[PDB]
Amino acid sequence: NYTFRCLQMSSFANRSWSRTDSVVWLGDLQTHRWSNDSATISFTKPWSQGKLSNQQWEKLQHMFQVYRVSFTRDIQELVKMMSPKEDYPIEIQLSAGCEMYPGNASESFLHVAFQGKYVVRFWGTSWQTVPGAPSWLDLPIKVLNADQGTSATVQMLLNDTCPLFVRGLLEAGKSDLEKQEKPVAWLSSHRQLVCHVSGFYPKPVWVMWMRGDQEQQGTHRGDFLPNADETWYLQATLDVEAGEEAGLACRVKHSSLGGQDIILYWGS
Amino acid sequence: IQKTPQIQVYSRHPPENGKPNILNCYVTQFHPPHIEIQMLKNGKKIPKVEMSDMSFSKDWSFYILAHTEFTPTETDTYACRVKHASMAEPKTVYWDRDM
Ligand SMILES: *[C@@H]1O[C@H](CO[C@@H]2O[C@@H](C)[C@@H](O)[C@@H](O)[C@@H]2O)[C@@H](O[C@@H]2O[C@H](CO)[C@@H](O[C@@H]3O[C@H](CO[C@H]4O[C@H](CO)[C@@H](O)[C@H](O)[C@@H]4O)[C@@H](O)[C@H](O[C@H]4O[C@H](CO)[C@@H](O)[C@H](O)[C@@H]4O)[C@@H]3O)[C@H](O)[C@H]2NC(C)=O)[C@H](O)[C@H]1NC(C)=O
Ligand SMILES: *[C@@H]1O[C@H](CO)[C@@H](O[C@@H]2O[C@H](CO)[C@@H](O[C@@H]3O[C@H](CO)[C@@H](O)[C@H](O[C@H]4O[C@H](CO)[C@@H](O)[C@H](O)[C@@H]4O[C@H]4O[C@H](CO)[C@@H](O)[C@H](O)[C@@H]4O)[C@@H]3O)[C@H](O)[C@H]2NC(C)=O)[C@H](O)[C@H]1NC(C)=O
Ligand SMILES: CCCCCCCCCCCCCC[C@@H](O)[C@@H](O)[C@H](CO[C@H]1O[C@H](CO)[C@H](O)[C@H](O)[C@H]1O)NC(=O)CCCCCCCc1ccccc1
Ligand SMILES: CCCCCCCCCCCCCCCC(=O)O
Ligand SMILES: *[C@@H]1O[C@H](CO)[C@@H](O)[C@H](O)[C@H]1NC(C)=O
Repeated sequence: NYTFRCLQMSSFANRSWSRTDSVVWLGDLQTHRWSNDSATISFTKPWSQGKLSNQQWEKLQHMFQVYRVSFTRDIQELVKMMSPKEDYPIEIQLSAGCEMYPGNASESFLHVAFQGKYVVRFWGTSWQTVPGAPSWLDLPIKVLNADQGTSATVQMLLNDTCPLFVRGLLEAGKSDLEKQEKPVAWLSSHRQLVCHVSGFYPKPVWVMWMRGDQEQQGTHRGDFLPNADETWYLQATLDVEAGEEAGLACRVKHSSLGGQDIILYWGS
Repeated sequence: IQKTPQIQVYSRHPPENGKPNILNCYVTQFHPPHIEIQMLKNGKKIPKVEMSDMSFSKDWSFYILAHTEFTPTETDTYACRVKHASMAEPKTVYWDRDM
């Protein structure tokens, strides 16, 4: 499975100041950024244009360029119309994209948050407020739903452009998406033994404290933390009574290793 | 509502004294997105810090990764200090020397 998500974050400080920035991820790899400071959308991979031609990329870019300006004017008009009922500062986030599953199946989504809380999605052929959203959003959403050209464009982008473009990305970016990078591991520290595993890709990994062939139950897996070179970091910890650390080992299984696990012995 | 940043500090390679490495400061779970992050060597701001683009998670909270080259040794401390509207004072997290 691979999820493609286009993430926009817009900040409106007051009448005269706002900014919009976006990033785009395929799975856990970044493919684009679009800075407010930038007139155009920047590539973060050699394959960020997927299989689109220079000309079809420009037209897709053109559409976003018009949308970014339209979006900013629309929110600034909405706040004037509502004023002073809805004060600045305002934060709007949008997450949109599609999940590519087994076979050639896919599902798309477009969710919108306001001040950090999910309020609106696009679903089927229309914009909707989600239950619990403030009721002042109903009227602006009704108005946006009257805009048939926007609705048709959004349905196209969600139902068609997205999975098409991501199929081109998955082909074009194959060598990066299927890359294998090997973890290195190291130990540190009743007390708490820590096994640190860093530099692996892709994300799935198995890390466990072992005595011999027996997995130690009290093993706690930490959160997955990113490195800055598109690899992952994880700690597994085990609280052990003082003395009883001899005979313990950290074991790491990962796709990149073959079936040559890393085994690191405490006190070794 | 504001959400307070969490800060995790950890090294790219096993920290071995005298060996050049990379120190990461991962800052997560915060809102709103305006934030200032510094990395500190002996309590002083480290000049060349690189930052990822800000992004956000499924729950809508923001995150960002800062990183800097560093050489651990047993006479230097390292930290990550964050200033955010959610806190009255900057919050500083020291590298625990192991991570
Ligand atoms: C794009 O795909 C849309 C479906 O995909 C979902 O939403 C998109 C945005 C992505 O996020 C995707 O991954 C999602 O899974 C698709 O939307 C569908 O469009 C058709 C019409 O174009 C809708 O049909 C109308 O349905 C209603 C009934 O709707 C209600 O009940 C159904 C279940 O029975 C629910 O699914 C709905 O949510 C509602 O609860 C009918 O009343 C209506 O019939 C009347 O009108 C037609 C004329 O159009 C007449 O011929 C009929 O006889 C009636 O007069 C329609 O049948 C469908 O509901 C909608 N799906 C959803 C979930 O809303 C969209 O059309 C695609 N656009 C393009 C360009 O491809
Ligand atoms: C995110 O990106 C958006 C989209 O680009 C940015 O939006 C644009 O922002 C610019 C600059 O703020 C704005 O241009 C201004 O229009 C003003 C009126 O609306 C003009 O009056 C103003 O001109 C002055 O500043 C220019 C330098 O930028 C000077 O070249 C010019 O000579 C003028 O300078 C006089 O007046 C200024 C004060 O404006 C003063 O400080 C000087 O001393 C001098 O006296 C600008 O041209 C665009 O219209 C916006 N474009 C849009 C909205 O499509 C947005 O600002 C970005 N956000 C952030 C935070 O970076
Ligand atoms: C204060 C809290 C508010 C909560 C936020 C509400 C959710 C708002 C979502 C609004 C999105 C669209 C904004 C812009 C639109 O309103 C239109 O102005 C604008 C221009 O419309 C004119 O030109 C078009 C030509 O293409 C059509 O002909 C249309 O009929 C005509 O009216 N329409 C368009 O630009 C259509 C394309 C819209 C794409 C939306 C992409 C969203 C996204 C981006 C990045 C990451 C994730 C998601
Ligand atoms: C419906 C809005 C987003 C969904 C777009 C479907 C994918 C088309 C491929 C676009 C690649 C980069 C677009 C990013 C533009 C932006 O962030 O505003
Ligand atoms: C709006 O907020 C900006 C950015 O926070 C701030 O610098 C300024 O006070 C405001 N700008 C204007 C033109 O009032």
